[PDB]
Amino acid sequence: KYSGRDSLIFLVDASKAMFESQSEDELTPFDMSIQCIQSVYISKIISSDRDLLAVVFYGTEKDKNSVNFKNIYVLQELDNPGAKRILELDQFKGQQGQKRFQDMMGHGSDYSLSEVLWVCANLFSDVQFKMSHKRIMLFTNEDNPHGNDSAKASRARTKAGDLRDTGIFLDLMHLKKPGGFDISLFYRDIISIAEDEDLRVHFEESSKLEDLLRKVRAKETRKRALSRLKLKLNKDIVISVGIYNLVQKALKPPPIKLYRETNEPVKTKTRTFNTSTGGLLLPSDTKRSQIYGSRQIILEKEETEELKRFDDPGLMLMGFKPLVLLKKHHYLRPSLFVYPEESLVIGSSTLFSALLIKCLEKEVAALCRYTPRRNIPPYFVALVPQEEELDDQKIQVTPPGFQLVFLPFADDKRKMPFTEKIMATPEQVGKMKAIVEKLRFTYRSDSFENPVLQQHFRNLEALALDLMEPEQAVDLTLPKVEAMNKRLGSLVDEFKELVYPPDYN
Amino acid sequence: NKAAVVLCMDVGFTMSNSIPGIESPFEQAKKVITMFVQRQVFAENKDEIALVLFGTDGTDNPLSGGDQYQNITVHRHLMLPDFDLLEDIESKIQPGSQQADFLDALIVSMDVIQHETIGKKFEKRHIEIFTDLSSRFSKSQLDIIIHSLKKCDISLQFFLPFSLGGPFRLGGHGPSFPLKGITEQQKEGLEIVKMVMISLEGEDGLDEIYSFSESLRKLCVFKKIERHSIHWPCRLTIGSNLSIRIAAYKSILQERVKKTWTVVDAKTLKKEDIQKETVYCLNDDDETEVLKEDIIQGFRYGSDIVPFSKVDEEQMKYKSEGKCFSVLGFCKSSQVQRRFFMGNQVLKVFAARDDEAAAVALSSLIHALDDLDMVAIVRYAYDKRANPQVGVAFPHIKHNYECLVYVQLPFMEDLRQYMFSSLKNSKKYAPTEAQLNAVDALIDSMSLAKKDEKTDTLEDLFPTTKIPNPRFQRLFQCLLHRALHPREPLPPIQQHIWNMLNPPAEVTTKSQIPLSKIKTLFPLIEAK
Amino acid sequence: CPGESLINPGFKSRKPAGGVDFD
DNA sequence: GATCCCTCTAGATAT
DNA sequence: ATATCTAGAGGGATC
Repeated sequence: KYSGRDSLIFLVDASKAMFESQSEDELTPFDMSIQCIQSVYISKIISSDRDLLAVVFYGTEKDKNSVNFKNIYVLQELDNPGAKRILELDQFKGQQGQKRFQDMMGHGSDYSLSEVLWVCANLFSDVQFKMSHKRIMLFTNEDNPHGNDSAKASRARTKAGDLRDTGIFLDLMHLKKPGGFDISLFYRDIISIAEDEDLRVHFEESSKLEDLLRKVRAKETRKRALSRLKLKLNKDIVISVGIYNLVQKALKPPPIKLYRETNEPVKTKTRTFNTSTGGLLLPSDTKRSQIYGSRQIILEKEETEELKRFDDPGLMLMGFKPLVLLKKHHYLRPSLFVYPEESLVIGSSTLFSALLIKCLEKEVAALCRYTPRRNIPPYFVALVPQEEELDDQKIQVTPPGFQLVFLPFADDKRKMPFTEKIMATPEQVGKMKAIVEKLRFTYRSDSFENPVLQQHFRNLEALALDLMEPEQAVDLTLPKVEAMNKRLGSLVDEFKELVYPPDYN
Repeated sequence: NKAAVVLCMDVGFTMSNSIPGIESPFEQAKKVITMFVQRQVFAENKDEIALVLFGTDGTDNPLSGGDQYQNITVHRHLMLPDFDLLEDIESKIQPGSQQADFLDALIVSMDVIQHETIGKKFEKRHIEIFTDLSSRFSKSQLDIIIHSLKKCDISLQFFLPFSLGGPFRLGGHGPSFPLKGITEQQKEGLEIVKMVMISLEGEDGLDEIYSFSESLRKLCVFKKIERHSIHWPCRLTIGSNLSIRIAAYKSILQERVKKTWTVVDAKTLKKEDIQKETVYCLNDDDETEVLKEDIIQGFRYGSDIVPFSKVDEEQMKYKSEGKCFSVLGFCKSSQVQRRFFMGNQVLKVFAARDDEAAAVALSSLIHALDDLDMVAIVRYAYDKRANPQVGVAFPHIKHNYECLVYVQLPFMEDLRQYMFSSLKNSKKYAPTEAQLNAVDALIDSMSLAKKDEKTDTLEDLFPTTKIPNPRFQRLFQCLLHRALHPREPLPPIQQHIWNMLNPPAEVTTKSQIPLSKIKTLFPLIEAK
Repeated sequence: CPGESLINPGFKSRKPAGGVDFD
C-alpha cells in the first residue's frame, strides 16, 4: 500500500561472546552492530523519517518490556527515528561505551529465543499504524543459541514459524565468529529468506553489513501516480494509464517557522479584508483585473479559469511518428512515465502491451495531446516505447512502458543571432580528438551527487547531533584539474599552438 | 530593439469573392492581421505598427497627387498599436469595390515607413503584404522598388490565399485552395512576387511567401520583428591550461504569460481596497498571535526540530567559486539517455562574438566529438549564487552553423527507485497474434510521416513544433472580446485553433477500419 | 526481489556515486 | 477530510 | 539587469 509504513526492529544479542574480540584493530561485534544501527538511523532520518525503528537487547540481566519476560530489554519502541535516540545509542558506541552498556544493563545471562520473538511481536502489534513491512534484523554471533537445550530451541522454531505465518520477516546479520558462523545449524528453519543462498560457514562477518554502513543520503519518495488519466484512441477505445515521475529535481526541505522561545511549530493563516471596515473579503465579492496601458479588463475568477479550458483531462492519440523525427535538442521539461492501470478500465494492460510491442518493432512513437488536469491548456507529447532492461543481476534498470516527452511549441524556441561558420582543419580536429580520447570516462546516471543537498544534510546532522565540526561533503562535480593535467601533458600546448595565435588569451 | 511594421492589406472587391465551403480571403487576412495586432498589443511590445489598405473606394495617401496611386488609403499611421486599432480591424474596415496594383501599395507603404520614422529610432523596418494577386498591375517601377528596399534595409513578407507549394479547413494541416484555381493574372502576380523575393534576399526568399491558413498556425508574422535573446559569456575549460571563450544562448525555454491577474474589489474595480496579510498562530489551542520578530526559522530532523537561523544557514551554505563552464570528461553518446534530461531550458553554446581563434577551437572540439561519437559532461554554474549543475554538451552541426547543446543531467538524488511489474513476462496480459496484427494495422494507418519517393527523406505530416501555443491566442481573443464588448460571455474557441490542433483529415479517415478492429478485438470494460 | 535495498524495502539500493574515473 | 507532492503563479532579490 | 532562487495558494491520490 501507499500509506503503509516500514517497521524495523534491531535484535542485538548481549551475550559475553559478543563483547570479545579476535584483534585489537578489529572492532568487537557489539559496537560494530551499534554502528550498523546508527548508520541505519541516520539514513532513515535523511530518507524515510516516516518509518518506525526499534532496538531490543536480549541476554541482559535487567528486564524491560510490556510482558515482564526476563533478560529482555526494549531500549526503544516502534517510533519515528530522531536525534535523541541516536545520541542515546551513541552512549554505548565504541570503547567505554561497551563498559557503560555492561554497567547499566547486565550481560551474559541465559535467554530464550521464543520469548524474544514474543516481545518483538508484541512490539509490532502494540503500535496502531498501518505498515507494509514488519522486519527484524537479528544481530548475533552464535550459531546455536540453544544448542544444549532442546525444548527452548523447539519452542523458538515454533514461534518463528508463527511469526512467519502472521507476516514478520526475520533477517540474520551474523557478526564475526572465530570458528565460523556455520549458518544452517539452527537458524536455517527460522530466517524468513527462501533459503540460505550460501551454505558455507562464513568465517567473515561482512555479509551485508557493508550495505548498512554505506550511507547514501536521498529522500526516497514513495511511488504514487501523478495523474490517473485516460488514453483515448479516437473517442471509444479508452484505456486507463498512470503517469509517474521517474526523475524529479530533489529540493532542499523548506524551512519551518517556530516560536522564538518554546521552539514549537507555528501555523500560518492568510486573510484578506477591505481596508474600510476590516470585514473579510469572501471569494465572491472580488474580481480579476488587467490594465493594458489605459484600458482595464475585468474578469471573474470563473472566466479566468474557463479561458484556459481546451480539453478534458487525458491523452488524445493524434498519431504515430517515427523516432527519427524527434530531435534530441528539442527538450522542454523533464519527461514522465506512462504505465497501464487495470483498476479503472479492465483490459487496458493487454492493449497497452500490444501498443508497446508494435511501437518497439516499428521504432515509432505515439504523438498525443496531453492535458494533465482540468482547466489546463494542452501540450503535444510523444509516448516513446521503453522496453524493460535488466542488467547482469536481473534487476529492473529500466521499467517497461512509455516515456512521455514534452514537445516544445513554436514560441518555446528562441531565434538566435547569425554566426559565420568557421570550420577547422583536419590537423586541429585530430589533435582535439587525441585530447578527447585522453579524457574518456564511463558515465552512469547515478554518478554525481548534489553538493548543495549533501552539504545541507551534513549541516543538519551536525546541528542535531551536536557534532564538534560538520563533515565536508566531497564535491564530485569539481573537475580533477591535476589529474587531467597529468593525463594530457603536452597535448594542450600543441593544440594551443595549432589553434590560438601567439598573441591571444 | 524597437521595430516599425507596416501591414499592407488588400480590400478590393476581388478579395471578397468566396468559393462555397472555403472562407473568403478577406476574412482570412482579417484573422491573420487580428492575430498579429493582438499579440503585439497584449504583449505590450514597443513596436510601432502602421496599416495601409489598398483597393478601397476612397483615396487618402501622401502620394495621392491626382490620377495616381488611387484607391489606396493609409488607415493607420506609424504609432503604438492600441485597442482602437483592433476595433477598426474587427468591425470598422469593410471590403471595397475598386482595385489597385499591389506595387503601388508597396510604394505607399515605403513612403509611410520612410517619412514617418525620422527622429524616432527603429532597429528594423518590416512590411507585410496580404493580397490575392487577382488584380492587374504594371511592372514599371519594379527596379526602383527593389533598389529602395535594398538601400533602406526593409524586409518583406507576402501572404496569399493559396500555399506556394478533402474539405478545406482554415488553419489546418493539409491541402489548401486548389493549385488549379490560380488564374493567369494570379500566376503573373505570383511570378513577379517570386522574382522580387529572389532579388531581395535570395533563394531563401521563397520561404517568405506564406498562406493565410498556414500563417494562422505559425509564428511567421513575428519572425522578422522578434528580439533575440541575450548571450551568457563564460569560458569552456578543459583542465587548468585550455580555455575557450564561449557565449551561450537559450534555445528552448517555455514561454509563459507575462502579465499577472490583479485582484480588485468587485464594487470599485480598484486594488488598493484589497490587501493580503498573514497571521502567525501557534498550533496549540486558543490560537495566540505571534509577531514576525518573535519567529525564528527552524528545520525538521526526523521526529525532532532544530533551530537553524538564516544567518547560520548563510554562513553554513555551500559556497561556490562562481560562474563556471568546465568539462569533467567525455563519454560515449549512447551512455547519455534522452530520458534523463533535467532542467527547464536548453542552452546552445557558440564561441565568443567575432572571435576567430575561439571559433576555430570550438569547431575543433565539436568535430572531434562528432567524429568519435562522444559527448562532453560539463559542470555549469550560471552565477556566483547559482546552484551548480552537471549536464551534457553534445555537438550540433548544421549546414550554416555549429554549436554545443547543453541540457542538464540529473543528480543521484533526482533519480526515483520504484520498480514496475514486467509486461512481456506476464502470462495474463499477453496479446494474441490477431490482436498484434490489428495493432500493427492501426499503427500503419495512423502514420504521421510520409516516406517520400525518389529520395530518402521523411516528410512530417504533423509538425507540432511549428504550432504556436494555443493558450496565448485564446487568452488574447478573450481579452479583446471583453475589452470591446464588456457585457457578453467569453466567445467559443475559434475553429482554426481546433483545426491546427488536430491531425490531418487523411490520418483520421485512413484509421476508421483499424480502429473498429481494435474496438472489436480488445474488450475494455470500465470497472464499477 | 533482486537488487532491493535493505534500508528501504520496495526500492532499489543506491550505489555510491564515484564521480569521474578516467580509463 | 488530511497530508504530501507537484506544477503553477506570484514575488523578492543578488550578480 | 534579466534570471535564479526562493517563497506561497491548488488539484488529485490515498486513505
